[PDB]
Amino acid sequence: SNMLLNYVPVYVMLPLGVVNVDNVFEDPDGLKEQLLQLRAAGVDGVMVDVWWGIIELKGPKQYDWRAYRSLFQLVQECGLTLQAIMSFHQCGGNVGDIVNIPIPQWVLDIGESNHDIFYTNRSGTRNKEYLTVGVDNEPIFHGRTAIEIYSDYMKSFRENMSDFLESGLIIDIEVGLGPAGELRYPSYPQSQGWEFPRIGEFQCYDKYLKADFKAAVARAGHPEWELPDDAGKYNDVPESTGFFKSNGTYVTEKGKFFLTWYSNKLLNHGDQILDEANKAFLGCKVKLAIKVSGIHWWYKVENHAAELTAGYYNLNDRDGYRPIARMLSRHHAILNFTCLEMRDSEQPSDAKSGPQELVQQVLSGGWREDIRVAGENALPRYDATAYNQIILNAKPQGVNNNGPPKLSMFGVTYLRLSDDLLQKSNFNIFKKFVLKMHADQDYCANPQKYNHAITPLKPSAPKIPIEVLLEATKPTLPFPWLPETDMKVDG
Ligand SMILES: OC[C@H]1O[C@@H]2O[C@H]3[C@H](O)[C@@H](O)[C@@H](O[C@H]4[C@H](O)[C@@H](O)[C@@H](O[C@H]5[C@H](O)[C@@H](O)[C@@H](O[C@H]6[C@H](O)[C@@H](O)[C@@H](O[C@H]7[C@H](O)[C@@H](O)[C@@H](O[C@H]1[C@H](O)[C@H]2O)O[C@@H]7CO)O[C@@H]6CO)O[C@@H]5CO)O[C@@H]4CO)O[C@@H]3CO
Repeated sequence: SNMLLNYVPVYVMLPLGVVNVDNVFEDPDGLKEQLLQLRAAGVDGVMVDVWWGIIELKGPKQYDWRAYRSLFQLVQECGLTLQAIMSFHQCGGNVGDIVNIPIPQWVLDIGESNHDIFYTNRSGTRNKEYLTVGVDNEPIFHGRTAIEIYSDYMKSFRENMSDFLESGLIIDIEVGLGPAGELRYPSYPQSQGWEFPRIGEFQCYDKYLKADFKAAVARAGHPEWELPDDAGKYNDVPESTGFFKSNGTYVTEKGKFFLTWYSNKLLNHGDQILDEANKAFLGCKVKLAIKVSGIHWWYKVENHAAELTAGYYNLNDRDGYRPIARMLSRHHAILNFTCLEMRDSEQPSDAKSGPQELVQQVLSGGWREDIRVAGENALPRYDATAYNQIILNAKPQGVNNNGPPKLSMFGVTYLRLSDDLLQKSNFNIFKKFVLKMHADQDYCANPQKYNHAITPLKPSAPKIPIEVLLEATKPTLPFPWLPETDMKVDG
């Protein structure tokens, strides 16, 4: 017993591009001042993208870890821990983007002659942010499969960073699984014109995923079934489409077959690469983590359109998040849910948005499957009402004065370190959010004091067959949330 058993750690994402496209850590001195500000405020650690496109730029297995070694060196000197993201995706690239980091140019050159390695919508547009799950086991990248590329990157990371791993700097390894490092399809690409609150588009039209679907429907006894031709366009509203309207194609046997195939592609993608990540970090004192997106728009209508096009097959009578938490339990991994601050009342009504009940459904699913749940805010916020919503989600039933809370999140990573955060009046409110996350205790350098000790990563438990995974689609009632935190930052 102790209020310290109530402590939930706070981490801060580092600036995008802190080491740049040229693999140079540009300004150790500037980062250093900022990192020391963060250490004085009581922040437990930081999070950084380890961009595949910077490190394996020159060619297959041509890795240069030097600028990231210097960055981890400086973080360790500032007394902070680190969450490392194995970022196999593109950063930025659209209008007025601050940073643009693509994937390896050598992979991009293969895609010049085989455009089907990228995610593709019905119109034939290639999204180059991430390699389609269709080429995961295709040996077409100079003799390697895309999962062997990801596996090798993680093994080289473990060998060349083993002194930071052995010294306990790195708290967890987040492994990037899609666009923006999240396990999902690129269904809402800003770059292709999408604008909130639109339903997005299915991204299964590359030749590998289409050839896969057609063989599957032929085996289910319906060889004549096709991919959606009536789901509309990025910016539609669902009732405007044949697929998502009342009694439309999604409710059909053909539509339910497609939606089960499409969302299952992500579960097996997630499970095979995390199989690799557990081999690469076996024995290290690190926890594995993945990022799931919070797609709250259209959550309040029956068709949950934006979630379905993203690959999350979540309906009111079908839980599409607790199969992901179940799959994560054999790898002993954490579910990092990337949206934690929004309130429904902040949403335009015509978006039919349910941020607060999407969170209660995803975190209750994880704690029910007995995994650890972490999260991030989705958009930069500096105000107390955002911060008080993060703290309510961090500990849904308040502080337990008498022991550990029944329910608590494993960590929260705040989106971005910026000069704005550090502005004097903003930083004084961030300091109080850190205090309340810590349940009013000072920062605690030793995690074991607050029951966060990290053990050497055990080997993955056995494969869970997809029929036992999909049993977790049975809808359950969420655990109860307090209406408001008992540890307010105070407006
Ligand atoms: O590069 C863009 C953006 O990318 C990443 O954000 C994700 C986000 O994490 C996802 O959840 C999703 O976001 C949805 C929201 O969930 C949804 O509510 C809606 O958001 C509206 C906001 O609610 C509304 O306030 C307003 O947003 C403002 C915003 O408050 C401003 O701060 C400013 O936003 C910029 C950010 O400040 C900047 O960091 C960057 O954001 C990244 C983000 O860091 C990253 O996590 O760019 C944005 C855009 O300029 O301006 C906006 C208004 O322009 O309006 C939005 C709707 O326009 O919609 C978003 C998606 O639009 O998806 C994003 C994108 O992948």
